[PDB]
Amino acid sequence: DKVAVGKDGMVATAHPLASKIGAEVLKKGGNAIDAAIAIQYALNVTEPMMSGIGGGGFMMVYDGETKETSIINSRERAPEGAKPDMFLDEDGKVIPFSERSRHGNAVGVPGTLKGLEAAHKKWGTKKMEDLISPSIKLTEEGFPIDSVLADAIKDHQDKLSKTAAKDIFLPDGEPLKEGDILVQKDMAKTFKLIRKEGSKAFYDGEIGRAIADVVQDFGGSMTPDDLSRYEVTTDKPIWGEYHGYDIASMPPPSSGGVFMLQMLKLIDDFHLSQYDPKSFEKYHLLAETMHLSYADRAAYAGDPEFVDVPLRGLLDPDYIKERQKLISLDSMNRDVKEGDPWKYEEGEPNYEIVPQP
Amino acid sequence: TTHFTVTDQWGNVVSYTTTIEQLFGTGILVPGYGLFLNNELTDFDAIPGGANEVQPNKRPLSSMTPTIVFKDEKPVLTVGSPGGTTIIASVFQTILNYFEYGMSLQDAIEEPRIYTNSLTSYRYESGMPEDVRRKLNDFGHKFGSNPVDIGNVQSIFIDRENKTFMGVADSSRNGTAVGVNI
Ligand SMILES: [Mg+2]
Ligand SMILES: [Mg+2]
Repeated sequence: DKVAVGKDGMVATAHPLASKIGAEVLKKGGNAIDAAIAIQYALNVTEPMMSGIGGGGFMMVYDGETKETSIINSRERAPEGAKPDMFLDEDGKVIPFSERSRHGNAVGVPGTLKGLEAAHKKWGTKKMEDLISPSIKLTEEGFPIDSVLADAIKDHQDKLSKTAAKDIFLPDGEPLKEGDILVQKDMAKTFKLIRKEGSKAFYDGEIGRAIADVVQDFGGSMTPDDLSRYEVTTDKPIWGEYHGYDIASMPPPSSGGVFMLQMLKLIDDFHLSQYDPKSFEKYHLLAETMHLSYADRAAYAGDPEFVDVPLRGLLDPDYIKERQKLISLDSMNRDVKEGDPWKYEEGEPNYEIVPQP
Repeated sequence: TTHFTVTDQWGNVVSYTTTIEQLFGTGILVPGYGLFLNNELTDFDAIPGGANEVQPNKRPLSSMTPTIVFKDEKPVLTVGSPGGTTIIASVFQTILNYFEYGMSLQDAIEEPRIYTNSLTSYRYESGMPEDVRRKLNDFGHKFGSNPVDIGNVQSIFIDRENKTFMGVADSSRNGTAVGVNI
């Protein structure tokens, strides 16, 4: 079901088979983090196009107990061979998104597994053979695919055709339909191996090495060294107050937290609920607000270990007021540049403002 | 990108957004390992020299926005979604619908969203009234001739007053919520 209520736990995920197994974990006294971990493996198997140990994530947790809030930042990092202009052709022209998207240069060092280990140990109280085993069963014995997965495989035939994926998602020349059983024998192999020798199968094993092979086979610059080097990081949230609540969101290297809060800050003074939810008014003030925030994101957002994001400036009460000038009901602003949040935080950009397509 | 969430009987709260970027990432599957591989570095800027240029050992800028909302030091709500750069806008709107409109949590989720990052990128969810879309485009917007689903909020609300958790899974995909007792 899409709505439901419980006393002692709640799990809500993108896939019915992923919900399911987390719930099982909570019913057997496992905590939320244990269950979250289990779910991520399950989603990896059941919703393989979306999330994965060949990717990155941001895991926000409220503690117990200690009442602190933190993020396991398992976002991928670029290998040391990557270059600022790796996404240009020889003419200085940006390589088609369709092309960049399939190339080895696109691949960041996957961090999800390291993030799971970080989380478990911090707040883990189970396993670490239990929470991947039910995923091993789904990969080994298979499961029927949902519409969303069915469609993904249909909609991306051509990308998948060119890789080792075609053998198993494109059985002959067609893609599995809703209800077909998806078996991932090889993925199960890897998952069993994850449980046995721990993570370092991946950052120091066959797996790590095997990835280094393929990234290079597809043009990329990833070495086993890069994989061995990778480590997640812990972030403290970016906070905001809104409408008398207190909001914890993602800071850089995500653009999400700042600009969602800024979006709220901008729109708050407009007392939106005066207007009908499906009215011109709402839509117009939302649209105008998004334009401002997204412009700021395109000019100021990046991994803070490398750049300076004016978090203080982007949310300054007087900055917000300045920008809110540009949002009226009596016309649409056509002058949609970034603001100058630097006028309100101490510093200077250590970078320029570069248009993208 | 997918977002899920968990809450236990000992107070812990998990908001987790997580991805391989593009569907199936690069498409690449580690050979004889079955593991799909992310294209995440294409979150980095193409033309170099800005805040979000490509750099070795740097992380490309994300839009992910797992969030927990707190009333009075205690977490009351959890929000997050996928949807590429539209994520920011989905969570923003979900929070508005829920806290500024006082809509039920599911209602806030389901309530059609817009997204627009520039004067040349507009999207809207089915439900936007036609008269309204038309009158917006007269005014200078470019909501195109047909709708698309935007995002996928999963979320748990933490009900002190009734001592429960209420979990909701966005209709955009076949996700699901379930609670545990005893
Ligand atoms: Mg209000
Ligand atoms: Mg919806």
